[PDB]
Amino acid sequence: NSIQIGGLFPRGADQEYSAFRVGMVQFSTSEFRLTPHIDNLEVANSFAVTNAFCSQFSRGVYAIFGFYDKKSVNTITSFCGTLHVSFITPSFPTDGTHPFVIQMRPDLKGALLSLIEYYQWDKFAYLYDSDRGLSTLQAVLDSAAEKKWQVTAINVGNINNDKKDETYRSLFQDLELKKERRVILDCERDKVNDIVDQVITIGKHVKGYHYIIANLGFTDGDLLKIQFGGAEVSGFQIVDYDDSLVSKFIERWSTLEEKEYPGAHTATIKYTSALTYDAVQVMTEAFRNLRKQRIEISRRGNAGDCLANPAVPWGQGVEIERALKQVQVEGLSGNIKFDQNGKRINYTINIMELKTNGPRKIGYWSEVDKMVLTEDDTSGLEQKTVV
Amino acid sequence: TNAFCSQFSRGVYAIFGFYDKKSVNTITSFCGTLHVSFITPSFPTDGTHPFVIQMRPDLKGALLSLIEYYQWDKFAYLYDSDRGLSTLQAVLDSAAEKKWQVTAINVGNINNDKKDETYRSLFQDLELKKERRVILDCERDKVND
Amino acid sequence: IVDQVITIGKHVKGYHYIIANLGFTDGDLLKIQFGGAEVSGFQIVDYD
Ligand SMILES: *[C@H]1O[C@H](CO)[C@@H](O[C@@H]2O[C@H](CO)[C@@H](O[C@@H]3O[C@H](CO)[C@@H](O)[C@H](O[C@@H]4O[C@H](CO)[C@@H](O)[C@H](O)[C@@H]4O)[C@@H]3O)[C@H](O)[C@H]2NC(C)=O)[C@H](O)[C@H]1NC(C)=O
Repeated sequence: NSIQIGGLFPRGADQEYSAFRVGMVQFSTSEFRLTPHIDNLEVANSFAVTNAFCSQFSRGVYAIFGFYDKKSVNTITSFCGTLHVSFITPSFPTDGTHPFVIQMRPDLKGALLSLIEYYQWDKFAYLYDSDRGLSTLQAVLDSAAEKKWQVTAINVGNINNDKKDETYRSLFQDLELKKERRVILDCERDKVNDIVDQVITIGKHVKGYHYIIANLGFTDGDLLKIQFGGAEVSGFQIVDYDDSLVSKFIERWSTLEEKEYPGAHTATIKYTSALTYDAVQVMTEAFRNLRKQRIEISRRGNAGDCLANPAVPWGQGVEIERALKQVQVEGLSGNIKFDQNGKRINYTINIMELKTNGPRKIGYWSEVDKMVLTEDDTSGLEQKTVV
Repeated sequence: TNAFCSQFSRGVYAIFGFYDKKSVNTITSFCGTLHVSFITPSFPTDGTHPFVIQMRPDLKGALLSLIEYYQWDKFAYLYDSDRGLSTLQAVLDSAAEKKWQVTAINVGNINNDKKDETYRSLFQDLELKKERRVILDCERDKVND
Repeated sequence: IVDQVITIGKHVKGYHYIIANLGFTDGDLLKIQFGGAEVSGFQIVDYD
């Protein structure tokens, strides 16, 4: 049983693609074996993806695992609603309800909004780039009106890397305009550090300031450079390094030859890569549950050119979508379950604040129970009471 | 994509058409690659894309100054999903500059079954903050609705 | 010491350091140059 799958990896996602292979051998079987035809492409270019899709499609493919961008996502979701090809991605959740998509990434919109109510914030600023959709911004915008908050929403993405020294001082002249001491960082991990390094140098990281890192990869980036500053830094985790399942992974993964599996030698792993390694598991457990049900999926003939006019949807596509979406496996990203639209459901998200001795978990956000804390601390009001 | 390659294989010299917020990333990509020349009256691109002739003049600056004109400081901004969130993010970045208090509410996703109810649900919630200053920014059809 | 200072936040408006040598611009200064704090030193090689 030789199964052909198409791979869409952006330029230099080395840890993801490395984890992609260590999953191939982890979930390797003697029943069948996934034969991946991989395409290295610039994700941003819609033309590049389109021709790579047409390369994969005419070659005959059962499923595609890839990454998209806010520029490309409406090329992938448009060609996957037509040619019924299943798409697995660790990228941001789709803006709406697109079919034949398996978003390995849990919607973060739900967690962040329930976090702000915990700190009892009322006035803050929002920093974001559109790279992971304007969905998360319209979330804090809509919720702002309901219980009256005050949010300074600033687009941070469109700054070139030739003149950026005076676009950050200018930025934080508008953020002293209302004594802004509470800032949300909903950005790419790179833009997070570019912001932080700049914030370090204008010294807005002492006691009084409070940051929220709105991505599923908190301990992914650098945090030591804001470890002794004093300011409060909050973020989200999803790759629990205390869970024994990932702990075994961490034992092996941190000890691989670094030349073989690039940027994988650490005792830590990015959430995008920890989704890819969990994405392989779901694709494997789906193609076992297709032969277990004895249902056949073998492509009758070639698919032909993808621009086929009129286009023919090969029937077994709607079954592969079904099988994929009904899989329930346990991986790095905790629990993996989907619904009729590919959205991750019944998932754990960790809330992690920064402290002196390191990062620390005060609790978790549930998709059903909202923000629920963890009992491991002593009472703070518990001082010396005088008789 | 099909309609483009259809015209491209026909070897036309310049394409005239439209697009949506979703499709524009396809049009622009195939033009900056195949050197295809495109002309459109739909909303201006989100940057500097080559081989594109936007007949629609940049609307942003005109709107921004009109608020600056009327000496507003606290207004409501209903918005549609259509012509991008360009003329919204503009007034939401300038919010801090000239001291504004912007209430932005999405309206481009109302169902036509309860259209008359949701439109009366919004405004009877806008007498909460009693905001009597509203900018619309919509497809002319959604305006009269 | 400078590197250590930046990390702990003792280089904002409210602090003042005096670099006691003949080569102020000889070292690195850009890592606190925007910090708001005032830093003084001494130059012995006038580039002008
Ligand atoms: C939504 O997501 C929930 C969180 O992942 C998920 O939760 C769990 O439910 C399953 C089964 O109900 C739990 O699995 C078990 O753990 C117990 C205790 O360690 C084991 O004994 C058990 O072994 C079972 O043993 C049976 C013996 O006859 C055997 O027949 C069964 O097949 C099975 O092997 C399971 O290993 C899991 O731990 C739960 N997670 C939690 C809360 O920690 C929900 O299922 C999911 N909701 C739905 C309805 O989709």
